[PDB]
Amino acid sequence: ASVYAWNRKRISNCVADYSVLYNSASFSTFKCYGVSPTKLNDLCFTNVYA
Amino acid sequence: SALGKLQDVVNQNAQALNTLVKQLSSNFGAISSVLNDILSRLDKVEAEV
Repeated sequence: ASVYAWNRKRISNCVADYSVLYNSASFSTFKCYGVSPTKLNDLCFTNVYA
Repeated sequence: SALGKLQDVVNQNAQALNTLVKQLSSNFGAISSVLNDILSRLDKVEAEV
């Protein structure tokens, strides 16, 4: 979407490696807040929204 | 109610311990009151603060 009208995707009932993401040279920025980017593989969440 | 001196000495020590325990629920400006949250969420370089 255009940024005035951003999509939200519910992510649920699934497993996620984040190292495939944070190891990639593609990301010109990858901030995390209240969690470490490296630590995401050691945690669970009720849902995630992208 | 005549033994209020002794019962108050028991009450003041109980209230001092119960206050000391309830202060473990306080954040003090950290991300959580529970130390196993901080150590399970953050890298050591971040968690140390």
